[PDB]
Amino acid sequence: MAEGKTIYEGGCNACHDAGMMGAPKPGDKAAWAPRIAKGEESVIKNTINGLNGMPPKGGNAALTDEQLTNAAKYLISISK
Ligand code: HEC
Repeated sequence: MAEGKTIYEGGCNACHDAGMMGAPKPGDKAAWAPRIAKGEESVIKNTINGLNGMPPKGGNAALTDEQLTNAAKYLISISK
């Protein structure tokens, strides 16, 4: 499978598929739209660095910045 989706399915989904803490669900256009509108760069920085209940790197210590980038892009791609 594509890398961003594979990464997503291995733990990010625990919070995101359920919307825990207000995490934006995959495919939830309305949730994602204002997050996308600030630019992909901001979205990627928040994925790497963490934002509120979103842990740095999703709490997956093995991932590269490029892998985190590809998982954030996957979520953006399916939620527009
Ligand atoms: C729960 C413990 C989480 C895990 C595990 C992951 N995410 Fe998450 N994410 C979470 C929350 C609560 C939020 C919203 C934060 C807020 O206060 O607004 C998010 C948000 C994201 C975003 C959007 C960031 C933005 O610029 O608005 C992305 C792209 C995102 N999360 C990606 C992501 C990925 C790729 C993860 C696994 C590697 C992952 N999250 C795990 C909560 C949780």
